[PDB]
Amino acid sequence: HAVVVAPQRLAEIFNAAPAFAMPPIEDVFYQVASLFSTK
Amino acid sequence: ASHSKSLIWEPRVAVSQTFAEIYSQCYEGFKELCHLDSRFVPFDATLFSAQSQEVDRTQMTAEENAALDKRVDSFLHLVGSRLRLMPAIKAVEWLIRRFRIHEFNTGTLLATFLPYHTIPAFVTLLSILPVQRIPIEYRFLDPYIKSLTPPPRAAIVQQATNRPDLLSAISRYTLDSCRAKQEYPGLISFWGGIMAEAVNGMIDKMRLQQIGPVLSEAMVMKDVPGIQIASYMVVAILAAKGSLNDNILTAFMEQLVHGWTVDTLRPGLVCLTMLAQHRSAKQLSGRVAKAVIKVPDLVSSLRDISKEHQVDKLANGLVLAFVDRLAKKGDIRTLPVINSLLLSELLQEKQAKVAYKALLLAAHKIDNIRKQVGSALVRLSQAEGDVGDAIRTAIQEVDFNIEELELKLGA
Repeated sequence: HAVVVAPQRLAEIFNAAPAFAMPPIEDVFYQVASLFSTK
Repeated sequence: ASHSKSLIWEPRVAVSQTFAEIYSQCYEGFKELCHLDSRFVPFDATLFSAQSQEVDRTQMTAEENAALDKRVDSFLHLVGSRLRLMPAIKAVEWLIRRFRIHEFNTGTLLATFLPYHTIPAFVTLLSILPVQRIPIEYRFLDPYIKSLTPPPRAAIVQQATNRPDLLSAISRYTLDSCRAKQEYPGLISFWGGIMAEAVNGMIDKMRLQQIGPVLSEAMVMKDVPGIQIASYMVVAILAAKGSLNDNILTAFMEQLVHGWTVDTLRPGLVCLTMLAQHRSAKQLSGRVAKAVIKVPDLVSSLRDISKEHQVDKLANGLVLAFVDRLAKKGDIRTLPVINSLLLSELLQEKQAKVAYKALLLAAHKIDNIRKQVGSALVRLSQAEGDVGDAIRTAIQEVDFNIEELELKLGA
């Protein structure tokens, strides 16, 4: 049942660089999915 | 007049320029873009041809304008990957000076520049847009137009969170790019982060059938893996925050496996673990089961994923889905799948136990095939470790005797 996450924590992931200089979308996916994990 | 608006030359210089001057300087930027990417070469006969220096838009019919609009929109999608380069700015400059695309195409122009909203060029674009033509969904940019400073990324996020028409506008542009194979990494990452933060916002505040069709179309762009994966992010967050019911969780899973490819296979898999983890129903559909067992060494793949996520409900739903298929068509091909999944140690005790009990009644339910299911029942009851303990306790509780089967299978 759901996950409690702070909007600041999801916002760190997409503020490390401008869109053009971000890690591959695969690495960003893993970060985000790990932040919303059930354990 | 309006001739002084320019991305490159300051108003005092730009007002005096002839179209020949502008053309010969901007044309050099376009031919440098051609040397980098042949897809620009078609436009050498239309938007950037010699004839174009004289073309007066106001003398075109309503179709001719609409055809010009389409060529311009197409070019904008193509040039979007190179707006950090001066030759790209020079090519856009030509379209602005000669076809006034900052008047007739200002929505496409703005969306093209939006992933670059932190570079000086973006503030320079803002400084020449005719405000009267900026679409409603971009008027949150008004304070940055007056102060001539870059909009922080949290302004874009917060407007897209609160006003779906910007979100819908970023998405539409991104997807038209993908469909036209004019996408580029920065566009995929930008739409991904805006869509993630926004949808996380949209739900966080309310404690969504407008972005449904967008996620679903992205999940099946086999030629654009980045868009597929980026939509896996959003679909992850959605499900991971109690935000969806069981029937729509299933349709996302169904759409995921229906469009995934080898390049998206691992992120798609961890997304499937999250989707099923928040289903209240236990048994996954047939379509997902049939597609998930095509992962080479599925068991070791979920065990790798288990060091960050919980895999037990994907695992459980698979076994029941295959047990159910054996109960209903007596297909011995399910027995290797059930067996390797049960023994995987990814289920939990009571999951295994109802898995096994359900397997027993599935055997009972069909009227050789009794030989292999019986033998599979027996092999499982002798398994060395925890799963075997559960399978045995489960056999005690059901008042089933393996032994007469053990012996009847012998004879």
